[PDB]
Amino acid sequence: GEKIMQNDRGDVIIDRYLTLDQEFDRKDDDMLLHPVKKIIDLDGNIQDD
Amino acid sequence: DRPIDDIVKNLLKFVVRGFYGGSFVLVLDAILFHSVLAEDDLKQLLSINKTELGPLIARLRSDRLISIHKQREERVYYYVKYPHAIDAIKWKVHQVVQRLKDDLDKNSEPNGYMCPICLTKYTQLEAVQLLNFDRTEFLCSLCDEPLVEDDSGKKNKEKQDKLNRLMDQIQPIIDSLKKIDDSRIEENTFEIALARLIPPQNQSHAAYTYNPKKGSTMFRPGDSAPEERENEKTLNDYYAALAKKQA
Amino acid sequence: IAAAALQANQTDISKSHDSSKLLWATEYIQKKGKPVLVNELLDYLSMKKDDKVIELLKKLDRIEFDPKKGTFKYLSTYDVHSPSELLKLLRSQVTFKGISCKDLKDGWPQCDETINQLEEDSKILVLRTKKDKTPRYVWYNSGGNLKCIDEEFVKMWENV
Amino acid sequence: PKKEILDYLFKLFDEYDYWSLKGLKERTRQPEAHLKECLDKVAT
Amino acid sequence: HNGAPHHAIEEAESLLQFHVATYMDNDIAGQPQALQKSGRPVKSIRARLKGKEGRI
Amino acid sequence: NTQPTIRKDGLKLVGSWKKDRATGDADEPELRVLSTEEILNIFKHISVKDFTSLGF
Repeated sequence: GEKIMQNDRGDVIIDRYLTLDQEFDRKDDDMLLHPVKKIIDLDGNIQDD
Repeated sequence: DRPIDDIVKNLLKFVVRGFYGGSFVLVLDAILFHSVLAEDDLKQLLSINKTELGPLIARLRSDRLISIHKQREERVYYYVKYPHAIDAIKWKVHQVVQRLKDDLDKNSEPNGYMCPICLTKYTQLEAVQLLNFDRTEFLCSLCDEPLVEDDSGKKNKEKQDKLNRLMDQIQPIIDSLKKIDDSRIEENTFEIALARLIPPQNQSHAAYTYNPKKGSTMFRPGDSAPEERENEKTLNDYYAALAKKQA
Repeated sequence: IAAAALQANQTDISKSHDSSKLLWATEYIQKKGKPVLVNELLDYLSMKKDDKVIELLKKLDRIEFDPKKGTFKYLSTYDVHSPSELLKLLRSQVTFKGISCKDLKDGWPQCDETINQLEEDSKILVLRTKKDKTPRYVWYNSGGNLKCIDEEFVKMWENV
Repeated sequence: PKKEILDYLFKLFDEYDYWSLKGLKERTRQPEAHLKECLDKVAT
Repeated sequence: HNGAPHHAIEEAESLLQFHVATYMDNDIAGQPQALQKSGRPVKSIRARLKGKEGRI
Repeated sequence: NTQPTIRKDGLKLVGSWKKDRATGDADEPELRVLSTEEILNIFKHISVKDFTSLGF
């Protein structure tokens, strides 16, 4: 839970995996997507009008 | 990543394939297929020279397509500045569109005249002020030559058709521009291309890393973002029982 | 009498170097268009036993022993002799390194004509010289046709 | 004299692995185009 | 426009700026003189307009 | 941003941004020859207002 900062240099060897972790995040979010019940669907609620 | 970036890359491929040389096609395809590259790595990959490289790189700088990066490790790298590139493309297509539209508008006008002795064109109004006393034809002021009409009236439909078919050819670029305007663009940097480094070689001389400087304020343009088998088992247990006995 | 002169000038197989013997053997393999058996070697170099030379010839990647029969076959640079295989190779490319026509002629001597007709098909990215259209390093046509926009429109574009 | 100079080259680079062209030329006294096409066929 | 190795550019533009500076004036701080054939230096516009019968 | 200290020299202009904003004293003056192009651009980026103040 730390905001990234360009003042921090990090470790280059570990931070090469940054975009790999990013595309892992994208793939995982893709996996995590699922249809929602209309009884609680705020997307349907905001798509009322 | 985002498919709109992929559309941008394929747009660049289509644009160069339709408007530039094969060498430009190869260079831009290679540097998109890879990332920021050193010059000697390009010479290794394409087996080329600085003599051949010069005009192509110069033209790519002229169209503001690929920003050139230099750093000391001096090692020279190259990356496509996306917003400056698309703004240059938009400006060029806008200029082409306005140019050809005004060409068609001007070609819809009366063609005019010329005096072929002095090889000087004459407008319709210049013909009007240069008429004879007979109110029939027009005589030149210097060569005193009867004015002969310009030949562009049949060219009006030809330029219209060239405009139409050129718009048809350029239409995928227009659609990609529309999708780009739908999208929101993040500006390319050298270190951004470093984050998407695509190494061609395992023997490249260049250290494709960014090494920043402290105590420096150097500002420059182009950088701006404001059973049997059971037995052996039981014999295995026989060995283990004997092994635990001595222990 | 020419045959007698050639027989007198025929250097014995006991050359100064086993490398020279193996070089002449690789010449004999390359000049034959078929996988030649070990008896062909026993014909060419007049010795019978398995040698360090024969063992290193087996160890050669370009010279492949046949465990089934013994037919030593020359192994080329590329096992591509069809444009379908050539396009599959080009699509299977991992970097933008081009490929010379010479080692492609090795194994596939009728590859240059195929390259020419593929370029006329605009299915490749060939490199040709300026003296003449002499094909060189090639790449896969990742995009559409190279001959895309007509010459007058490209001309007025260059005017732009 | 292809085969003789071929074996002779093998002793020569055995004498010195960085054998130069000029050192090769004085060790041959032969047609140079014939000399150059022999050298690259085996080594540098 | 052709291959620019970025080490002729600087002196080429310096020469261009030098020569237009010379054409404007040849009475500058004495690092150049910029004479033509023959040994008489080229007169620039300041030399044409200076005192004692230069145009004024 | 920080400004240099311009040294007039020859027929061109060099800068020196001491800028004093390192982790230390920043004793790195950017000895950079200012391009005529960038001077032109930054002169294009002046106010009318500012012209009148400067006497243009």
